[PDB]
Amino acid sequence: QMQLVQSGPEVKKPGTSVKVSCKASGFTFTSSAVQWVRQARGQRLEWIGWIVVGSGNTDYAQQFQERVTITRDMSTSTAYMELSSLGSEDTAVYYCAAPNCSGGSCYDGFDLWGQGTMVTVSSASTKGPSVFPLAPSSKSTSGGTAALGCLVKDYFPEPVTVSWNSGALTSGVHTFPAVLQSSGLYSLSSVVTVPSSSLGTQTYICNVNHKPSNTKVDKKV
Amino acid sequence: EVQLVESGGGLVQPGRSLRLSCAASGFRFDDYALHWVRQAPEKGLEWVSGISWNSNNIGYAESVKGRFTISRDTAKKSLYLQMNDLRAEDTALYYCVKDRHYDSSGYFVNGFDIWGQGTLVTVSAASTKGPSVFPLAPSSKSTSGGTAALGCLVKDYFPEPVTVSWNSGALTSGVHTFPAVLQSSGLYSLSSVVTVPSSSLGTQTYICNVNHKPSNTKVDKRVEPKSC
Amino acid sequence: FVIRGDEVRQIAPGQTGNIADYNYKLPDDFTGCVIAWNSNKLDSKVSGN
Amino acid sequence: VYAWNRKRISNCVADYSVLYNLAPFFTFKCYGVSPTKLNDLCFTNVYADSFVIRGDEVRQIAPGQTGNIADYNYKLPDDFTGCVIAWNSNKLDSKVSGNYNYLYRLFRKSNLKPFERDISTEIYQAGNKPCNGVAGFNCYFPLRSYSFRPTYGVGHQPYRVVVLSFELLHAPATVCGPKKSTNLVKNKCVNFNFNGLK
Amino acid sequence: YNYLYRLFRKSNLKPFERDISTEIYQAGNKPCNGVAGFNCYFPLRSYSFR
Amino acid sequence: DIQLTQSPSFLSASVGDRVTVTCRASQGISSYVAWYQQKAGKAPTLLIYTASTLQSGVPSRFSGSGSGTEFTLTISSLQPEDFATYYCQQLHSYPVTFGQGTRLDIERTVAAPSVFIFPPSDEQLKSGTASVVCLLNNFYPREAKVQWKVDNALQSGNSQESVTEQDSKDSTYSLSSTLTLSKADYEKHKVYACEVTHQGLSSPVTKSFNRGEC
Amino acid sequence: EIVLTQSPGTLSLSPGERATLSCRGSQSVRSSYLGWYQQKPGQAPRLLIYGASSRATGIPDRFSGSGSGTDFTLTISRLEPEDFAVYYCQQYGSSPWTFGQGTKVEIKGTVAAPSVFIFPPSDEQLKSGTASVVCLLNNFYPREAKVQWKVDNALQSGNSQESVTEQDSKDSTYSLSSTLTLSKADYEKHKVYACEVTHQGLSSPVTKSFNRGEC
Amino acid sequence: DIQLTQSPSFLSASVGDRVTVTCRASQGISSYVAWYQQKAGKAPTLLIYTASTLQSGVPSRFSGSGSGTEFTLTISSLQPEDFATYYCQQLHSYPVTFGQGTRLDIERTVAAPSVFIFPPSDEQLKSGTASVVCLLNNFYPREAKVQWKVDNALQSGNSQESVTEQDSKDSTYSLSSTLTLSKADYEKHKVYACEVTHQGLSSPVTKSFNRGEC
Repeated sequence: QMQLVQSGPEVKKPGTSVKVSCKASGFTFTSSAVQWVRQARGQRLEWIGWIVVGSGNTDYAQQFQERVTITRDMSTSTAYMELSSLGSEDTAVYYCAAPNCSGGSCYDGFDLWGQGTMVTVSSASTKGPSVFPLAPSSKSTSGGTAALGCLVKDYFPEPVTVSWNSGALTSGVHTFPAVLQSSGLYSLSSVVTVPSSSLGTQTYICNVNHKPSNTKVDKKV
Repeated sequence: EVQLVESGGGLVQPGRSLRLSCAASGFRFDDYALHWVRQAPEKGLEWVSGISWNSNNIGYAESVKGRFTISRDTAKKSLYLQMNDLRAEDTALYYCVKDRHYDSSGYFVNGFDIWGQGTLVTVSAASTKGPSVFPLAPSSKSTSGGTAALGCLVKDYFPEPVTVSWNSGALTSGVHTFPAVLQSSGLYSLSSVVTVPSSSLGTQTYICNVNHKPSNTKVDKRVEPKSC
Repeated sequence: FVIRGDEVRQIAPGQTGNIADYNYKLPDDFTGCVIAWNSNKLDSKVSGN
Repeated sequence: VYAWNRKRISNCVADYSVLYNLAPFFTFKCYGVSPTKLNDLCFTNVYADSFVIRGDEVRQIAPGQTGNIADYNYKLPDDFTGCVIAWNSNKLDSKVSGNYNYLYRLFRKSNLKPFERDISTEIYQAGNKPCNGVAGFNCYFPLRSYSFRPTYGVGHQPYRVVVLSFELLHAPATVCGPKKSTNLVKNKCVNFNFNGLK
Repeated sequence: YNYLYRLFRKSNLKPFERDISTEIYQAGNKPCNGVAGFNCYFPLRSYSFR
Repeated sequence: DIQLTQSPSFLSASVGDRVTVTCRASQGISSYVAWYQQKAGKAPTLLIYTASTLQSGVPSRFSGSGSGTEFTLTISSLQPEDFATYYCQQLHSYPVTFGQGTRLDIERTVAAPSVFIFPPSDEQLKSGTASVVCLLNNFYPREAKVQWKVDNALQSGNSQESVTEQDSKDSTYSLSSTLTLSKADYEKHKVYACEVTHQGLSSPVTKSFNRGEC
Repeated sequence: EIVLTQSPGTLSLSPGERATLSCRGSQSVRSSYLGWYQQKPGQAPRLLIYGASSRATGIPDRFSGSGSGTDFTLTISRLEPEDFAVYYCQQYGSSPWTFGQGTKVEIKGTVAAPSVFIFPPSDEQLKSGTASVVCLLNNFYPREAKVQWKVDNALQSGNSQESVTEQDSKDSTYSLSSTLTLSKADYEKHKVYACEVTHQGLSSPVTKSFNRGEC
Repeated sequence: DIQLTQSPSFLSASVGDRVTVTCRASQGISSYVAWYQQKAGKAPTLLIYTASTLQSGVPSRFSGSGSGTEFTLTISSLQPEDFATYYCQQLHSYPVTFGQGTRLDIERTVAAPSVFIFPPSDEQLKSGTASVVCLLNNFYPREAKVQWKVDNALQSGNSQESVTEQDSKDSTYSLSSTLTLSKADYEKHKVYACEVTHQGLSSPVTKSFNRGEC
């Protein structure tokens, strides 16, 4: 099967270099090409350059130059991209794209796309999240509906998966994407809408899972 | 001429067996492999069985194992497909095919060169029922842009066919006869409709002729606009 | 007839072997030609012939 | 390698002995005929070729073996009566900045028939879409040169390869090797071979 | 590199006779003294089967 | 057994183009692949065997190849007799499976489908059963979706659809959807509607009638 | 630098309606070196149109591309609920290959007023030395609204972070949550915290305010 | 060098089934592969060489095939002596490197683990060190996860896990997780809990004790 396999997520300090790999299988690598595309959260799909696998000629855009390198290995059938002088703006998703080649003929467009490599550039260290519930009150209730939640604050990586009552409560649950604070740490809010009559008779528990820091937090609401 | 003839098919009740026959003509029969293929309506084709020249390699699909038995005889040049404990899945058009290298499979070169016309095998609890025809009367909801849509609904028949003609064959333009569909009750049903100008409503009489030969039922249903 | 590749020699005047001795034997005085060819694409089964 | 050279060595006496002094031992491997008895036997015509490649492609040269350089440039035929010379040429074919004078082909529509002369330089249309003679996606320039520098390893070092191809025809044999002679003795009973009379 | 063979020798061999000698063969008048590159060759060259 | 899958289920095409189908297997059946073609209401006929070799009397336009687990039948040029359904078969093991088939279709201008709804007649209502028919007429793209809405509620599981063959005059198909309900159930509701989703149609068209309205 | 700009920022419509997408190039390119990619949230982009006129494999006939030179168009004849996503246009021929702005094709409906809820910081949160007030906006059709944080009737800027979820597939509702992050001392140094919403559906700006001592 | 990998690390199987091993490499090693079987507490022995040829005195149930970078070791039927660890071996060149191996396992009904937690002994506390042991007993799925929570805070990097071999009577596995902390650190905290996640448990089972409670 024709597919592209990329490296796992990476976290690196600013000013250093990052290594990104893209392995190809299921098609003639020595008759294909590699295109590198970087996408940030809600930003532009941008060009990093392309290489002919067969010949090895390289080209680079003016915007991304003198710190980007492309290398290839025929034995491993893997594409390699090097980025040096990392900055805070370099935190984004790296995609590798190749035009599928059935036999000796190659499709005139890029169809095979990798899953992406998450590269995060920041100087802060991996820290566990501090979870604080949003206790409901008479000021968060309107029309017989009560809303309560839990706040996740201060986690350097942001895969904070939030399940409620061990997954028993899912309706009306709104987990918002993490926002990067000025301190360099991530924060997110997860809230639910429940009937006001359920306050006092039903227990609400928010289960927070931050695997990078190996932290397990469950707070009463 | 290399030709193949199938025979023995028909309508069978569950719990009753049958025996299909595959005639051979125009080619040497003692050295050529033979296979059976069945085709149920609108589900592609399906392999049934395959025999060898020396009657040493005999194989069936696992779906039909334990109930069927293939045999061949050189004296009469025929292939015999034997039925036992027929069920609903057995309703299909059965083709007898001739291979080209005296064995079923395993060879680098194999192929069903000639395909027979096939015989129709139907398995059901059939009881002959005449068709019931109801008029699809034209109204304000069937008229769009100066043309009127009208038809007849042939409903309830264990025998599948019902030749439908309009005005004894005088009306042929715009006639659309839908294929029969097997209802949950086990009886067939279909619709035949024809598009006519709206100005012809009330001046031209439209009669649909439905003929069901197995039940010997002939009904001519006149379609009239719904008088509110 | 059909034989394997190794005993193609056995079908010839003056040579001996299981096939030559028992299956097919040529006379000492022979006037004719022998034709043989590979039949792996034609007579070979995956399961076995 | 992509543009090889051919010379017709005819109407002379060969001196294959001089070839052995080249190389520390040799790279002389010789196909289809005994290497050490080429002197006495006589041949019709002797073709000679010459080109420069890297290390692994001298192995790629061998008859029957398939390789991108081999199949796209030279492609010795299956039935071959002749043999090749090779030796290290790092001393006189290496540039510190990198030599750009030697080029090889990478990809073509198909393989060349034995001893085909192709110096094609047109833009290659790998895809069905017409390239129209301009570089871009799925439209690559078909010639890429080497870069020989002293710092590379022996595998990537340049090697000079000379290929000889013997052939026989209805000609009366012209180009074959030398015949040596001894002293002359008189008044003694001696078997003799005077120019074919014995 | 376990199968060797001989290439240069001074004279032809007699029938059913074996040599194992490893001495530098002199094709030139100048002596080689076991170590030389011009007109002097090592008698044995090894096979290389692939 | 080895499972064979046809990547294109249906393929509309025109004269002079190229058509390629893909037969994909699960295990590796080497090159023991052939193809058949069935004419309309006629027994299938072999075209190519061993995925590369033409049998006899077959037009040179037909061609194909295959290696490993991928096999492709290719038609260089199209002719009026080419329009048919093609099947691929495996030959490695003793059990044999036929492919689900690839149906090639003719090319014709897309026309918007006319939608008509027919309330159940009094005669069939006297029989205790009620069937409402939504007529979907004169459409070229066979892909058409019909949704039944009873009192603005979607009905599923009680509807059957029948599609006619390609018309020989205008190359437009016809589709009939029938929703069958009992007399009591039919009388328990007032508004019956059929919703038609077609590529040509700008918006989903709904035809509705009131039981108490003539 | 051949930059691509797509004028339509938003293409709010209904499933089925006429959809037209625009891709503008600052400099002309070759006729058949453009691409059209559709991207769903959480899914990798997939090619729709190559050569600016040709359809990719498996692409329904509803998608069609047209144009030449500097102006190109992506046409979808009939919108389907799987087709509401972000569409990208990318060049293939120039020395740079860049992507377009991206057209967010979403569903359209009547404007609905948001439900505003405000959350005072909990006692457990206050025990850690931090306090965050959350203003929640529920079920509003226009995705973007304006939320202002007023503390003791004074506007606050630079301490509020807002997050927005995707468009709902049932009742066409956009949600929004604004969180004002402050220290415990800063939270206890002020009395009244209010969030002001100036959403289009709201005829007048609705402000939800609360006092610390009334909790 | 060429890096070689076995896809299945563990594979539970029963008598009479079919077992397949996936030994995949990077470069093309032609057919220079072989398989070894290591008996429990014994030196490994050959099963197959050059990927196709049985060596000597090997049961006919063992078989294999493969081309290029792909090879398959196959066991048609299982016998009680088959249970062992398998290693595949490449032989293209001199940096010879063994694969990580595949361990075959028996098949039986899954069981739930019994979780017990042992507070550090007073004699241990007198030595300045404290060890908390969480015991897992009778869990048939060898795969089990244990997490240490101290004062409702999850601990990482200070726990060691030890698992016994499969029992010869009831085929049970026993896992011991030991959390080692200093006496001062142990006295600085009150609640110590070990959380066990296992296939036989519908929800995680946590055993906790308080330092101040006997």
